[PDB]
Amino acid sequence: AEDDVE
Amino acid sequence: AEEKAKAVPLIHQEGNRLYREGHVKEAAAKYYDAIACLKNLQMKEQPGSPEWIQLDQQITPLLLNYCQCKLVVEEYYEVLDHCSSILNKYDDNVKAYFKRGKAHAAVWNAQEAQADFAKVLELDPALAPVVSRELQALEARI
Repeated sequence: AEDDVE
Repeated sequence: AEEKAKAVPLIHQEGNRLYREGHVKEAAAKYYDAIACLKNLQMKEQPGSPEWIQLDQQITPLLLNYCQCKLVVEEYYEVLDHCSSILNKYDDNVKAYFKRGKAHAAVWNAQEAQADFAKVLELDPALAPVVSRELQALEARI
């Protein structure tokens, strides 16, 4: 998700 | 400094854990420390060299993680700068365009947001649903 972290 | 290249992945992992647990402020501190390690290593390398570039690339996702934490705590000025720095070197970085767009949108830079969100769309079409949503929300405040 774009609001998760890599 | 060099002995702490081993610390970075563990710090990265702890930051992620904290982030997903909801401890966003603490996660940011972790990311900041991981990036600081890599920057210290990078200072020993010649800018533009393979080793400098490799470290620069290891920094990118950690710096975007850090920016993600800043988005959550509603601090936009550093997101804009760090994302801009990343994008000025790596202009195909989807996540950087998206976060910068979020930050532009949050500070009422509607035109810069639309531009960034267009770049997200251009580079990763699978994100069309999200982008549409961000665009619809911008238009709503118009």
